[PDB]
Amino acid sequence: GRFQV
Amino acid sequence: GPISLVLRLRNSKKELNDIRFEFTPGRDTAEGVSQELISAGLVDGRDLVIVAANLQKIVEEPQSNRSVTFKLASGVEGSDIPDDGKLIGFAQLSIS
Repeated sequence: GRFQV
Repeated sequence: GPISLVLRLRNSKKELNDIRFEFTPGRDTAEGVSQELISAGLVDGRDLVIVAANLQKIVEEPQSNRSVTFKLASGVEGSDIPDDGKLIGFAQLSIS
């Protein structure tokens, strides 16, 4: 959930 | 904070990507978030120390440090010669 690539 | 950050680095296919993520001072740590990047398979485990150091740098003064570019331990000898220009064997953390 932390990261969006 | 919260601080909107971007980690820019090439994936395993050598494609440039911008990884967006938030960091909340007081709640998150540079080591913790670096470990999250690694466990997510977004950063090589060899790069824990350098990514944590540079994350700390950008988060402590997000007013000064708008961008930091740093070597990857994982890219030191890995078939392509490091090139900071080109973010080969380097990555970059920046404020969104």
